[PDB]
Amino acid sequence: MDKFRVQGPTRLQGEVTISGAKNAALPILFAALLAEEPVEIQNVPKLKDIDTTMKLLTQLGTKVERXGSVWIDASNVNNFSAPYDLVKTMRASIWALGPLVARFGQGQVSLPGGCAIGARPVDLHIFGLEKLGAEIKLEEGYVKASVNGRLKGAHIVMDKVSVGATVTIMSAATLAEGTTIIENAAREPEIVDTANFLVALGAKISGQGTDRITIEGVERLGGGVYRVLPDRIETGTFLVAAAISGGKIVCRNAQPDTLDAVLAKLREAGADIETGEDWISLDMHGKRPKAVTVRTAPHPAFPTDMQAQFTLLNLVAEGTGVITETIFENRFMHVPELIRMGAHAEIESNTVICHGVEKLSGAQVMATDLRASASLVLAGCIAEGTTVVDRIYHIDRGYERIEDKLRALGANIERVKGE
Ligand SMILES: C=C(O[C@H]1[C@@H](O)[C@@H](CO)O[C@H](OP(=O)(O)OP(=O)(O)OC[C@H]2O[C@@H](n3ccc(=O)[nH]c3=O)[C@H](O)[C@@H]2O)[C@@H]1NC(C)=O)C(=O)O
Ligand SMILES: CC(=O)N[C@H]1[C@@H](OP(=O)(O)OP(=O)(O)OC[C@H]2O[C@@H](n3ccc(=O)[nH]c3=O)[C@H](O)[C@@H]2O)O[C@H](CO)[C@H](O)[C@@H]1O
Ligand SMILES: [Mg+2]
Repeated sequence: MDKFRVQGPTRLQGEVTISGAKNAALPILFAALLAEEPVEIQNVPKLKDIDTTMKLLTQLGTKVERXGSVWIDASNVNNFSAPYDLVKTMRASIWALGPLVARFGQGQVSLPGGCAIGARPVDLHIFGLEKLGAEIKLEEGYVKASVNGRLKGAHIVMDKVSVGATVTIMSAATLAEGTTIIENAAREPEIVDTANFLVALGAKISGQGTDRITIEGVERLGGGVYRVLPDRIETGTFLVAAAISGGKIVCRNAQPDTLDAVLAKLREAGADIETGEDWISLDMHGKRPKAVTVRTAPHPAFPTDMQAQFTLLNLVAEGTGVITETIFENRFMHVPELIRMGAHAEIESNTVICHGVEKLSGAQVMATDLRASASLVLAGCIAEGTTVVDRIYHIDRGYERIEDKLRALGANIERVKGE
């Protein structure tokens, strides 16, 4: 079982090329199920989640190929069920439900059980589909959606702001009969890209990025070539990494207007931030970060995907910092791990109180979150001594060659094959 052997402290410095967003390519790939023609998706990150989604697509009859881009061919989808064995490793699998029923009149997807980050029902998805005409049922764990002919456009208002359910409703609405309006929709950059992608295929969508997305059903979807946006999370992760190490870094292949909250939080912390059309520079000028307060929430607010990272930041910052989760009240696994490393923190419900310390100690930790767990690696880079990160399989899910990227920064990280 893979593991990380990290040794610090280390002052991160240098250059890094941000990969395509993981959370953009996922819904985009699932969206390709609709495409009736070959599709070329560019800038796809090399990561576990992508492997999983590619494999899933294959199970449906989709022709798949890959390098920097992914070659998708759905012309011959012959299967409509996403197997329990696969969904149980990636809840995102549910993304195949809407496209499948929207285009085929049918589709089945193992109903996702629990997740370590906490409660994550998919109620909004089904609900969203029913409103479109989908006749949905639950057989032996499988979500069975079925529609007689095309789906009908409807006026849907969302109980919660949900990236997942917005993509489900949006995507399926492209092939529906009539007009669909998603009120109280997610405004995540990844939603905008999934829509842009869809539009490129010949779909009719407006309002992407706003709280009101409008979809105009069409006959069918062609093929084409789309370019996935840069991963905002990766970037924020790299930025934080430099910011907690007194680093001086540059971000290539970026999109600054997706980090406003992170960017501002960083400046607040005390870093020197400059940005360009597709780049972002950060220089700590040899300074220890200043504690900051964070409140996760739907974009464009602070993203929970950066939450753990910022928690780390506060752990070694001067002052009392506060992190409050409003998206995943249980996304704290990292804390007890970082505390093993000499960190001081208190947990009160969805909030963690931070007490910065002068140093961190190398020790044995355990990853458990495909994104929060990165904080663990970041921790080992600035901590004193050797940190062994267990279960890095998590990180390989949301990070393309993370050790390589870190290494190009001066990090003393090594991958270990034998448990
Ligand atoms: C971890 C990762 O990233 C996830 C987080 O970044 C999250 C940010 O919210 O959004 C997406 O998951 P999500 O599941 O789609 O995100 P919500 O629907 O927005 O969930 C936000 C809140 O909404 C509740 N909710 C959601 C749907 C529903 O039907 N019912 C319902 O109650 C939910 O349980 C939360 O309490 C991301 N995953 C992907 C694959 O894109 C990762 O990289 O894998
Ligand atoms: C061998 C090992 O040590 N870990 C494996 C396990 O990682 P993990 O053990 O990290 O977990 P997982 O993703 O299977 O489960 C994460 C958490 O969710 C819970 N959960 C998960 C799925 C579900 O349908 N219901 C549910 O309740 C589970 O009890 C655990 O607390 O699985 C992965 C695929 O998923 C890989 O095979 C990992 O190598
Ligand atoms: Mg899991």
